[PDB]
Amino acid sequence: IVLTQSPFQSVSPKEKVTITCRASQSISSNLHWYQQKPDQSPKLLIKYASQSISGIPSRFSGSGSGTDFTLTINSLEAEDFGIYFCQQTNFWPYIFGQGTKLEILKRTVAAPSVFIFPPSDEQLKSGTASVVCLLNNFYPREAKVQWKVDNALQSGNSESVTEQDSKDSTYSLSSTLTLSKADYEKHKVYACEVTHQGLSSTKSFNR
Amino acid sequence: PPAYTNSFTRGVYYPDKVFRSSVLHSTQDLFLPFFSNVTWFHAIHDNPVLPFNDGVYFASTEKSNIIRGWIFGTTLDSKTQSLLIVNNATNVVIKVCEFQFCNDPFLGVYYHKNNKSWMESEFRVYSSANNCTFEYVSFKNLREFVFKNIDGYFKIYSKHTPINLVRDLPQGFSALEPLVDLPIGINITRFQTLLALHAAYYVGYLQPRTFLLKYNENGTITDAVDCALDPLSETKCTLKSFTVEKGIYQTSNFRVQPTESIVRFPNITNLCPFGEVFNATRFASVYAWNRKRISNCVADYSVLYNSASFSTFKCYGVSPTKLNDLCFTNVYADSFVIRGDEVRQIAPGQTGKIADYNYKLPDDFTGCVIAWNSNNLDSKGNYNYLYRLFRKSNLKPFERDISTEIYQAGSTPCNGVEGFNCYFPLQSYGFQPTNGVGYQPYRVVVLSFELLHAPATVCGPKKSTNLVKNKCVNFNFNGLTGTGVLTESNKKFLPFQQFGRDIADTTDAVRDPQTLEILDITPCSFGGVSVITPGTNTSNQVAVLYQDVNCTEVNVFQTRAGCLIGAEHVNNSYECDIPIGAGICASYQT
Amino acid sequence: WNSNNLDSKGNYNYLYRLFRKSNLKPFERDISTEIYQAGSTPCNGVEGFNCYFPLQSYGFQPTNGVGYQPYRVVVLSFELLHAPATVCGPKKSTNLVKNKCVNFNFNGLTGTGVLTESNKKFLPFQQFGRDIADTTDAVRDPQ
Amino acid sequence: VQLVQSGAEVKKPGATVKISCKVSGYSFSNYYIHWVKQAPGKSLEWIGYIDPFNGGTSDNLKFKGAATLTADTSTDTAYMELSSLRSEDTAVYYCARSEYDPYYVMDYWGQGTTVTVSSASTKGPSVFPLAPSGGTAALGCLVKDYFPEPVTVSWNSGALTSGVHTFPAVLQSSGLYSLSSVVTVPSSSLGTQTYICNVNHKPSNTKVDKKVEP
Ligand SMILES: *[C@@H]1O[C@H](CO)[C@@H](O)[C@H](O)[C@H]1NC(C)=O
Ligand SMILES: *[C@@H]1O[C@H](CO)[C@@H](O)[C@H](O)[C@H]1NC(C)=O
Ligand SMILES: *[C@@H]1O[C@H](CO)[C@@H](O)[C@H](O)[C@H]1NC(C)=O
Ligand SMILES: *[C@@H]1O[C@H](CO)[C@@H](O)[C@H](O)[C@H]1NC(C)=O
Ligand SMILES: *[C@@H]1O[C@H](CO)[C@@H](O)[C@H](O)[C@H]1NC(C)=O
Ligand SMILES: *[C@@H]1O[C@H](CO)[C@@H](O)[C@H](O)[C@H]1NC(C)=O
Ligand SMILES: *[C@@H]1O[C@H](CO)[C@@H](O)[C@H](O)[C@H]1NC(C)=O
Ligand SMILES: *[C@@H]1O[C@H](CO)[C@@H](O)[C@H](O)[C@H]1NC(C)=O
Ligand SMILES: *[C@@H]1O[C@H](CO)[C@@H](O)[C@H](O)[C@H]1NC(C)=O
Repeated sequence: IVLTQSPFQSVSPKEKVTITCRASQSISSNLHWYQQKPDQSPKLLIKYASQSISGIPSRFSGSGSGTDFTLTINSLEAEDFGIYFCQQTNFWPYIFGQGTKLEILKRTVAAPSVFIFPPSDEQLKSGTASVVCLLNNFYPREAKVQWKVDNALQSGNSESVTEQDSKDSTYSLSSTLTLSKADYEKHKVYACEVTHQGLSSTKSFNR
Repeated sequence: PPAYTNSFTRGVYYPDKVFRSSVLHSTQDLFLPFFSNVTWFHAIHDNPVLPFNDGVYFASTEKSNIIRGWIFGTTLDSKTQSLLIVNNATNVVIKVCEFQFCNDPFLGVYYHKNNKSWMESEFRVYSSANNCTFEYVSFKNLREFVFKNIDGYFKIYSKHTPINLVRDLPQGFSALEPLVDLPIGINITRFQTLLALHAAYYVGYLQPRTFLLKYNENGTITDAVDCALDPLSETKCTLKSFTVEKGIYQTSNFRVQPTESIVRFPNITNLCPFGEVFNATRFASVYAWNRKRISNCVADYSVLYNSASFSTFKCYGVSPTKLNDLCFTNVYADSFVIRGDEVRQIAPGQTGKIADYNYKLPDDFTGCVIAWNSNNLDSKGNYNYLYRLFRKSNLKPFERDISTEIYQAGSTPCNGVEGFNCYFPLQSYGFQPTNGVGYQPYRVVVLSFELLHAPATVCGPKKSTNLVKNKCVNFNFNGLTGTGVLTESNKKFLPFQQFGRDIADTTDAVRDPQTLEILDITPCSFGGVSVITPGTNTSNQVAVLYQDVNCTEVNVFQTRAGCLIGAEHVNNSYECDIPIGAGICASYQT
Repeated sequence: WNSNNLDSKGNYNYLYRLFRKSNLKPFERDISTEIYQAGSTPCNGVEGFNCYFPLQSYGFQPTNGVGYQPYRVVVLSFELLHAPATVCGPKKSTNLVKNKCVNFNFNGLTGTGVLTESNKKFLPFQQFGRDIADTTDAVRDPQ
Repeated sequence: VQLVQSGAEVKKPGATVKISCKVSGYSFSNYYIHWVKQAPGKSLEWIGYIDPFNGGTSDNLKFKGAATLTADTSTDTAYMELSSLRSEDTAVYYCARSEYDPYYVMDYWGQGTTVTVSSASTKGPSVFPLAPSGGTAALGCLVKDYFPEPVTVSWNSGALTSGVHTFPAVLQSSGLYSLSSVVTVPSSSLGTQTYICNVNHKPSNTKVDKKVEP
């Protein structure tokens, strides 16, 4: 009555990805697959495990054997990769797959676009200072923001967003560093390092 | 913030129009209890809604007589009648006139001109008036009213009396006669007084006390004694006297009320035939299906979670999860196998081949319908599960139709044989394992449970109280009900036995089913209350004797005769004066 | 009596309460417009599943059966005795006679006795006198 | 075709939340409605499927909120109430269309109902500018200290669109949210054209305007 799915599914374009839906004890003829793009309702790709609704790519396929169901997509495309779910059918209500995050590699690599902006003249008026480091257009998604206070690391007030898909199939990101108004005027250089694939940049500004 | 004060004796009135003289007449009516806590108010430098309750004791001390108005009712939007009362320059003016209320009605007061206070046109309580189902026209001082709705009668009692006190309700007793009696009938849950805006006033809440009243020779109440007030006053209510002479008096009785309750059924032993329905070897057909009485059973529905489980689990009436808390009365599992698409047709108010013809749920149906695949067993094909294709009409609620009389489309009599315009009404489902998912056989069980209004046979999946000792509880053991003090006990049953008993046949000892142990029983406590008093001529102090109890459930002292309260034990021994019991004798002196 | 021949035309303006969360107390009118909520989810005042407007009106057609033929039920409600009489039968107040055995009625209070002049002194609002035994001992001539 | 849902309800632990999903474009009574919850960064969690014709429901046991799915015949608006709320119940609530038999698909949902059960009250954002330093100048309004999500910042009320890039939010160490929005505009236009951000936080009812100058 419990079914699990592949956490992540990393593959390359045109290659065929197969994502198992493994349902314990007895399984049912019917199953249904859900493609989820980030911050969106999952989308039903498959019916009875055997059928896709119209307009859904025929490259999408699903099936089952024994207790195992598999989401098999042939020739992945850069718009396709998304979070996958599979329905349980009959046998009391349906436990969806834990989700399967599909990534498609082979996309080109580029450096993050860093724009740092200092604490505004309005912030310092109320006593808060936020040094804002803004990251755009880097692939794949990892970054480690090391704030350089002068040449010294700031081991506190380090806020860096997690990386997510952008509309360009790049990754947009942001790093916020909170400091006191005095601390912002007590050091020469506030430098945002963003290390991407081991190759990070810098965008520190002087007060 | 509302400040309290002490009601004293105020709020006694003439409960009806009867006259009496030099008689002490008990009466039981809605009163303002003595020494109750009474809210207190102002007009200074404040007229909120108050709960009407069962009535009000209103009073307003006055010098300049500023508190002139009352607005009563449920709504204050005019949807009802709101009684209105306006006292204008000594002229009583009364209305039930309906109008749309403003938040803050009041009276205006302007200082020092030819019309004193002016603003006797002030009078914005509202927009305008529509219906009037009645009309009428006409610190130094204290004004006292009582407002209560009964029999569509809003009664008004009043005393206009002068006083000398600035601070609070004067301590003294005079009783209220009925001023008017408008039987509008409109209910009142809330009210707002009406003030003059440039005045202390009180609100008590009537309560169903029993009083002992003294009508003097002129037929006026000079005295009243609240029964429930305290030990000494309970006595006077029994004796019909205001002077209780020396000696002990039995007044009331106290029955220790139980703590909560104990319901006890043996664990794991009482199990319902749920598998003999769900897992039954061969379900009866959908046209004639098994109605298996489900009763006298702790609900086993919690075991149902781990299994091949169900094509669907559907509870039409009530939540499927609350079943854990939900104990049943009549449960009848409706057990049959059907084709796949027709679990659909099983629901209150469905129209289909199953629902109309071979099986019918009422439109009011309440219960949990349960269907699952037999494709793994009942399929091999399998023609044995059969259905009703034809009927003269739709089925009645839970109609089991076995009728094999050949269905007939035409008027020409078929005489009970097949042919043209002659059809066998009962058609069979062939079950082939490769049939469509909607042709797959589904095993259906329909639990019909009636919910409330009846005693419970099917016991809730839990429906179990834990067990408590030495503390008065209201217990049920395996259907045996009783209220007592459950204790450990050394008396030893024979194994097959259930109840111990006593010479009176009254239940005495019991055996805890879930774990066999021999529990005694015992009544609550009882004993009579006894008020030991010196003559009311000597003191108003009394010592209460609770008879034949242990001092818990109540300056306390334990006696042979019971729990005594309010009399200091004395190791010295004197002549018996007020006899109590077992040699204990009380006297007043130091 | 039947309103079928007049009120029925049918007539939706005569309405009834199909649901109430309890049973009414005597002469208790429920004018609340609150929807009847049969579910746990709030109806929020609006209808839905397990939300029914409890106040329903039978359409009364003269073609409706005797069971559905609207009847106008007027319930007369009177308080019997012990109270001052307002509605009175075709009985005009008789003369009063003293020191002679007479059946009597005063203000609806009835009994049989010997009516005399008496010096016991009522309070104005009062009606009866009474004795220790809850008999009616002394009455005041209302007129 | 459409499933229209009630807005985002943010509640306290032990509170209650009822949530609507309206049916249009297809036949309401012919289709059951699944209800599937998605917790933050988590999988699809199925609370119940409902019937339009019948008021009964099948309930995944799991979290017990006394959940009662209630649809509507006239408005086709399917309520889902979750009572006895707990901070776990913070999640997205997806109403999902279903069939009127064993067959169970959901090919169309609403947008999902974001709901937050939290002991922290909704707080308004504090908006602050970011001053502009290839012939372009990047300026922006920095929104800090808000809750809950989301926040939509525009520029010149839709008159400034090209160049506006909205950066994802972060929940910082104080239990509050931070976002940044920057537009890239030429360096000749500085001072001769006013740049204005309009910040929208729906639960906290905060509309704040600001002017970005050198
Ligand atoms: C008297 O007031 C106190 C609060 O000040 C309240 O606890 C008590 O119940 C009041 N008396 C009565 C008889 O309710
Ligand atoms: C009192 O009220 C009545 C109307 O209720 C009004 O006719 C009268 O003039 C008022 N004042 C006096 C002094 O009677
Ligand atoms: C009754 O009232 C009269 C006043 O006329 C008074 O003289 C008399 O003392 C009163 N009697 C009693 C018993 O109070
Ligand atoms: C029916 O039998 C299965 C095992 O074959 C078991 O899991 C299930 O609980 C049983 N159901 C009942 C109601 O006894
Ligand atoms: C009740 O349960 C306990 C353990 O849970 C068991 O030892 C005891 O025998 C049970 N009682 C009966 C009557 O089965
Ligand atoms: C009893 O009380 C009355 C006053 O009510 C008093 O005059 C009398 O002396 C008292 N007698 C005794 C024996 O206490
Ligand atoms: C009262 O209870 C105590 C213990 O609770 C016991 O020692 C004593 O004997 C009891 N007395 C009576 C009269 O029940
Ligand atoms: C009587 O004397 C005993 C000691 O023998 C003492 O414990 C008890 O408190 C005394 N009684 C009173 C009423 O003082
Ligand atoms: C009642 O009316 C009569 C007129 O015949 C009159 O004599 C009598 O005094 C009146 N009594 C009252 C109380 O109005």
